[PDB]
Amino acid sequence: MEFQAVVMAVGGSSIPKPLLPVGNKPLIWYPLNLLERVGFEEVIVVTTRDVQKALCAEFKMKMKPDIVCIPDDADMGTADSLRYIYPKLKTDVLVLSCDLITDVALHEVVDLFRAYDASLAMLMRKRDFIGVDSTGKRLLFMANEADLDEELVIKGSILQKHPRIRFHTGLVDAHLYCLKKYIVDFLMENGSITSIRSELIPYLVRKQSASSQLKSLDIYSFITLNLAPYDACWNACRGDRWED
Amino acid sequence: QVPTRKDYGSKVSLFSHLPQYSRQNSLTQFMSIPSSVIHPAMVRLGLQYSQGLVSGSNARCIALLRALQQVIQDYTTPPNEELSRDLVNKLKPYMSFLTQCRPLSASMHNAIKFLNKEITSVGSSKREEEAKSELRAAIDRYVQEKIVLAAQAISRFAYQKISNGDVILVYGCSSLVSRILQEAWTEGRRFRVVVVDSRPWLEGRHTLRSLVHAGVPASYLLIPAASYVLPEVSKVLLGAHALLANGSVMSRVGTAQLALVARAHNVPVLVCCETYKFCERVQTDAFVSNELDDPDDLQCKRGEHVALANWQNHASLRLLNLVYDVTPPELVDLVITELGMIPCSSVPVVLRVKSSD
Amino acid sequence: GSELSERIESFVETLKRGGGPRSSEEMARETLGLLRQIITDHRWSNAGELMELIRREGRRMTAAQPSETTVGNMVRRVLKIIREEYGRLHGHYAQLQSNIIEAINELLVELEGTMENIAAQALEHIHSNEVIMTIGFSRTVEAFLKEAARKRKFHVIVAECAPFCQGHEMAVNLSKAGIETTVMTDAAIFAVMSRVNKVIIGTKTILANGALRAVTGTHTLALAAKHHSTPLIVCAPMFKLSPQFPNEEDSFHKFVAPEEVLPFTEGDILEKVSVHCPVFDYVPPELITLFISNIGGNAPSYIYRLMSELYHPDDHVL
Amino acid sequence: KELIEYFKSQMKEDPDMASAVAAIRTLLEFLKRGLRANLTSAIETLCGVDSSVAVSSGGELFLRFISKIMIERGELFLRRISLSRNKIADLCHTFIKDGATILTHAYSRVVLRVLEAAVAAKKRFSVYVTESQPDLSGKKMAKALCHLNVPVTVVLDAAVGYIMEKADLVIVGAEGVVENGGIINKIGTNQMAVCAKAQNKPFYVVAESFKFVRLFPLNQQDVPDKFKYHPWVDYTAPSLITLLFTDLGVLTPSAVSDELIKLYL
Amino acid sequence: PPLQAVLVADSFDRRFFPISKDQPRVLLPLANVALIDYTLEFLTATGVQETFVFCCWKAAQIKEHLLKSKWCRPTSLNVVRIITSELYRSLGDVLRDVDAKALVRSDFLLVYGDVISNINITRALEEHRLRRKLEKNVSVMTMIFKESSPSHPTRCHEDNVVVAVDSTTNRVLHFQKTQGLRRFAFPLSLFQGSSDGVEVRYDLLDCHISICSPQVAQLFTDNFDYQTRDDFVRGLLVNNQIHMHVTAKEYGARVSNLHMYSAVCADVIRRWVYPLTPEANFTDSTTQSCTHSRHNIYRGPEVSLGHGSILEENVLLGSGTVIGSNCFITNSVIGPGCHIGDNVVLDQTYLWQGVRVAAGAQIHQSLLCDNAEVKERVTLKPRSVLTSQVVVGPNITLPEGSVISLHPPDAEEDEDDGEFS
Repeated sequence: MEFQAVVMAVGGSSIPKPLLPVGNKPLIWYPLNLLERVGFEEVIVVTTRDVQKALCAEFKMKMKPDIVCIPDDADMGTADSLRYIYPKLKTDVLVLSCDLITDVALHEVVDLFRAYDASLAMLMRKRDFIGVDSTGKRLLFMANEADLDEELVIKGSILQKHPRIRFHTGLVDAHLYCLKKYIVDFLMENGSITSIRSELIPYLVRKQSASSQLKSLDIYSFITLNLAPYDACWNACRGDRWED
Repeated sequence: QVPTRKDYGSKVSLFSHLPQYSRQNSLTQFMSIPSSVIHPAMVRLGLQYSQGLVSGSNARCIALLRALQQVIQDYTTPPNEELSRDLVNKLKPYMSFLTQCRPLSASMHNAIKFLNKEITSVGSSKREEEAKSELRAAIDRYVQEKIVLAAQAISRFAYQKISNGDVILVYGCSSLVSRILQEAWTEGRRFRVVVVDSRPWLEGRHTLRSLVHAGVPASYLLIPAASYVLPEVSKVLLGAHALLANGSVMSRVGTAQLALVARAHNVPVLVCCETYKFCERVQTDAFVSNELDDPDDLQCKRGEHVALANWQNHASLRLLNLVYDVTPPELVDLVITELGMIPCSSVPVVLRVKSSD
Repeated sequence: GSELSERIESFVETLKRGGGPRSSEEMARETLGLLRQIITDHRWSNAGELMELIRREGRRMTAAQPSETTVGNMVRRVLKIIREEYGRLHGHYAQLQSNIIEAINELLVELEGTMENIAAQALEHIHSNEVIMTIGFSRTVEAFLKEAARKRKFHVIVAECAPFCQGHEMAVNLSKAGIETTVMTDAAIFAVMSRVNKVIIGTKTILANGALRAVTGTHTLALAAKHHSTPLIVCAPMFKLSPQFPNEEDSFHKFVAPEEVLPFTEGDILEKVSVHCPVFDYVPPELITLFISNIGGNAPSYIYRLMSELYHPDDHVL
Repeated sequence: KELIEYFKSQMKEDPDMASAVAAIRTLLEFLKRGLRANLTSAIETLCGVDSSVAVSSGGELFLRFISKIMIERGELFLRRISLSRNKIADLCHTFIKDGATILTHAYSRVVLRVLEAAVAAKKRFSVYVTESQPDLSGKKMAKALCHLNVPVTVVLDAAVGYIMEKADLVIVGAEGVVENGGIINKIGTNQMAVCAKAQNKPFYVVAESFKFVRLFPLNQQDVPDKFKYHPWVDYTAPSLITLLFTDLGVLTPSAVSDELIKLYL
Repeated sequence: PPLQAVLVADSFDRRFFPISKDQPRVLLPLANVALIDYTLEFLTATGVQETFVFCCWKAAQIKEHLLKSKWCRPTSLNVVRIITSELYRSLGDVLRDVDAKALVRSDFLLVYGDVISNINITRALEEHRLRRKLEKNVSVMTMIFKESSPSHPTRCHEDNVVVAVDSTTNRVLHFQKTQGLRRFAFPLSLFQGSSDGVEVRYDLLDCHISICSPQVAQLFTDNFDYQTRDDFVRGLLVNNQIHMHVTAKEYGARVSNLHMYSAVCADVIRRWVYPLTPEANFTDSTTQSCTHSRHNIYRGPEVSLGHGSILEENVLLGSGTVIGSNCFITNSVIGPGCHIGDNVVLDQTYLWQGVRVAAGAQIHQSLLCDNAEVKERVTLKPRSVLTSQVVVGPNITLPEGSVISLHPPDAEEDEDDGEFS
């Protein structure tokens, strides 16, 4: 068992994500298809309760051969869902969500996780400014414009160890993650962090006790420009698209 | 199941029997994300072999033995079956997958041979976890002594040869020769090193950084400047990847060439190789068994006029970058092992006295 | 006067800065043009005054680029031509000048058909299904190969000269003609030398011993070819033949910037390293089997006779 | 110093006796008097007189072979060293053809033993002896071979390239053999081996088993300075050497390294 | 059109004290060649037909130096124009004196008088002309840089600069110096101004060969407070756009302090600024020809190396240099006409013309100026400076930071002797 994939059921004002978002077919069947094509004989599914505990009837219609469904609370996040199923996971966690229309062959982000011995591997596709290396595999800086009083600040040591950093603007997170065991161990030891999208910024590779294994941990990201993922920001190419 | 990777490009007519792949595509495009047929540590090892992240001859063996420890730790015993047969039958597709990723070095071949000999000699009365602990302790003792004690012995045996005031020439990237140079500089020898590098790997920059960080005065140049500087060079250190039955030196492709030019300038060459990297296999040329690198690696950017960009459209154009060659045994003087200073003709002697005979 | 000194200064700074022009035959044609332009627009009473003038104008071109011996030994050939004209008229103002004009015109007629004669006699050295190995980039050797492949089917190993990969252009220009070429590096020379049947290389300057300088790494190819006993074919014209002895004068090799070997973005280790990039090398005459010029094939034990027939011993200092 | 006195008494009483044999006999005589091993260690730390390679080589091999059976161990070791030379002659003298032209370096009892074993087997041959003059010892070799009733010619030192084309084989006794198959000998061995290799003549080395030293010189300077002293000592490459003639058999130069790996210094 | 250039022969930053108060900074020799000759050689190797030399402070010495050079000959392709005025005291004052006199026509080269480079500007020139023909004269400046390293010994912290650029149309968005700043704040309007793919660049060595237009001179005329170039580029990027060219195989840098001086002279001796090598004799003088040996050993005419002298790495010896016996010189530059004693060492030092070194001296990483003299048993520590014939007394060990001159207030001593003050 190399991975144990977890499907999240939260959001994050256009349309409701778990049940109502049916573009051409049911939305929840596609991440279970992503799992059940390339292996994943063991599936655990988190159910939504922000729709007043009604998404379990929509999640029990995919008819996968092996599923683990859990009840959850209404006000809850991704990191609290990771802390809920912590004593029943024993290996790497590969996080998905319900509203996921992914045409990307997901073996390449797993290759980025495996080949460099990464602690985290995520998938994005062209608000959030992602500073990536000149190779295009290792992201170095990420922040939003809401929590930054000054516009954006960059340490000098990451300019010394990486002289050029490629920044992107129009990227969106596809929420296809690959977590190592000590990442969720640090999530258990620090229970103040919720909404794992907001956990990607305090990753602590740079100069600072929050690491378990210069000598540091590696985090990668793959930017796609061919296989169309789900997007609802501009919605110009999302409405005039085809679903195969 | 594990398929075969497609051969990339137009092969050399002399190298049609040897496979030539590309680092752009991977074999794990049609494999499961929870690795079931191949062990996950083994597919991690194949990914860090195929992408070129582990290039040293000792680093491949160390990462191989660590992945084998991860496989034996994640091993279970089926009913009415022996470990000493089932582990043999299961480790063979793992090494086949690793071979299809990248061709194996002879150090890794002897590691596979030693591990197969050890797991063959496991008694039937031993338990599951007890035999797992025996195999992990045997792998730990093996990598411990036959990396670091042999490295310290070869470092002392080369420290007692290098004098004061001489100049030393090196080629390629090898941790053993670099450790010899570092432990010779720290213990009191005052020398400078001429580093010879070659295209397209350019792995001389690694030992160049390792010699500048150690405080050694360094000189950096390539294959054509070696003919210019060998009248000033008095000593050549080399890093061997395999030693054969006739005394040949399998190393990087610029080794026998450099040894011939050094003998033409009367400069004695010195290879540094540990005894597990030997071979009962023998070859006399670089044509019957060799590794084929990327044909898209020979191209470079000299201005804005890259000529080998669209090399596949030319039907009469061939691209070749050899990895290994052999030396004739009359060109290489030293063979520095942990047993002492031996010539090239003593390699099957050391094979005999270390093969329980 | 003004245009004369202007074009002389332009040619001197062109040889000081870089390689201008790119072809050595084009530079030889510009050398003969410079010499006929400097003799047609000047005044002299004795021929020795013109000899001293050509010596004084050639010292500056020699000190401009000492690795470019083509302008120097072409000036020396023109000096011997004017000396032979003064000798045949000694045993004189306009007749000697017209003799110099027709002799330098005949020298251009002989120089335009050098590679043509090399390609004409190219057929008597290449057989079918043959493995050829070359180094660097030269128009003479690729013209040799593309004429020899008009009736014969064979193979060429285009080994790159790699301070800067110029042999890729030779490999592409041959593969456009269909010579069934193969591209490798400098580190696979002795590794492939056990399958190489002949070595066909060019050169930059033929020395007085029969020695030659060429694109760098070819001394290694000559040593590997002497080890594997293959004959070396040097397709070289008769204006790269110079009386400069190897150990007589300094500045043999031409050194360039170390950027092409080790780049500027390497880091802090560039302070404590010494990176030298010789783009040429020395090849002794005993490592050479045959020279191919436009008048016929000659031995390395025969370069001194061409030295006596083309050069005068009182001009070797220049 | 009684050890040097016993060494001089054992070496000067017989001028046809080697030095390393007398050194190992001095070590055994100290082992006759634990305290015997301490006295042997004291005299082998005190025997720094002879600058020959064979003396220190036999001392090191006896120091390994010693490590109440030490006296009998040295006894049969000296028995093997004393009976070595007859096996040397009997294994080496079978290669000399009739009417051959012998080339010989300076005086040593080993080449004299193999030439008297060769004339003992009814063979006729002429011997060219290089004079080898930092001191006139090749003249002493020619005098000791003229008493043997064999045709000998005193050859000038700078004529080994002159007479190489007529001497069909080159048999030279060495005084020290390094591990790869090369030899340490008197200074005129290197030029003779190079002229024999350029003239394709077989260069034979006739030395015993106690001269197996664990050294590896690459150049003419890499031999130790305590054995050099106008040098007295050169080095011959093992590629310049055809065969060796030890008491373990007629050996290729790659067999000395096998014996020293099996012996472990 | 003919290619012009504005040559600022006076850097108004006060850095070479008390070095510059005896001879100006464009006349300081790296290896027997003043910096003005390197700058004129780079400008005539670019293709510039006419330059404008602006000498203000010690302008008579600069004029007397460069009139006898090659670039004032009638056979020279690059004719120079000497313009001297004691009124201007700033870079923007130089460029508005260019705009007032109507000197340049179109697409001139803004360059300082101490720039060491071999970059072909003609690719940047044709890219700049193509952008001006496409965007119709809104391409204002093209800042040329070089690919470099963050830990490279040439670029210093007073010259390390970080910029954020548009990675598609190679134009500069942000400009700030890294002096004294461990963190760097980048504004948000940078990403909204250019959205074609943005990327920060820290590996750029500022060669200060930013080619520009006469509209730059118009903008310097319109704003009086634009003193120099960094104020101009920050005032234009805070408000007409400035582009960028990147050089990957050709060197370019100018001197700012003694660290920059030592680094760029070590780059000259190690042949990083080829074709401008000291043996090619680019400035036609009879007393600057050198012979290139192995390991970058340069030897001039009539040096006569003594017995036991060791020259191992990166040495240059001027014409008339007298070296004694048993010396050990490496990574050093020796001027013409020097007197070197016995049993001395020179490690990464720079000794100019006319010096005299006695026996037993220990000089390391120092700068000995013209007509200097050092006595016996004197041990110089690294970064020690002595200018214009300072005599340092015997048996005196100078400290690490010790700048000594005949001028009292700028140095640690005065016109008295070095033995007793």
